[PDB]
Amino acid sequence: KVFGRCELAAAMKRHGLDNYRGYSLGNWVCAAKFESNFNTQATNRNTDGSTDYGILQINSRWWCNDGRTPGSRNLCNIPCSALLSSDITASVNCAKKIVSDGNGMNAWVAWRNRCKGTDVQAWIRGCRL
Ligand SMILES: c1ccc(CCCc2ccccn2)nc1
Repeated sequence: KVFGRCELAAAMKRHGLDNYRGYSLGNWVCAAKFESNFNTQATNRNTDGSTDYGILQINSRWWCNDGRTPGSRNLCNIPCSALLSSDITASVNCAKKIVSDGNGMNAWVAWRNRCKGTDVQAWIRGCRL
């Protein structure tokens, strides 16, 4: 599924991401835009051999099991393929763990480089939320 921007903002809000660990909704939307282009089916291989999965590009090195990342953990107790669903529930629950892990949203490379320090509210401007 390729989410519309406001469509995704509403889904994330519904699952309790707006202001989770202090991160306003726009941070999550901006993250998703640059990580996945709002595509639940996005996958991208990392240099280390791990892969990032789904709307928030959750990494098989630590968070999900894809069966081909040696030495990795599966801290969300989920197959990585469950992160590609049209339903974002699994990606959201997993993201809540990630963001609680010590570095906040800096865990998302693209958030730090493209969203952090920007007017992230713009990402939810015009949405009925
Ligand atoms: C690996 C390559 C590309 C991507 C696309 C999204 C932006 C990004 C870049 C780097 C790390 C994490 N996110 N994801 C993983």
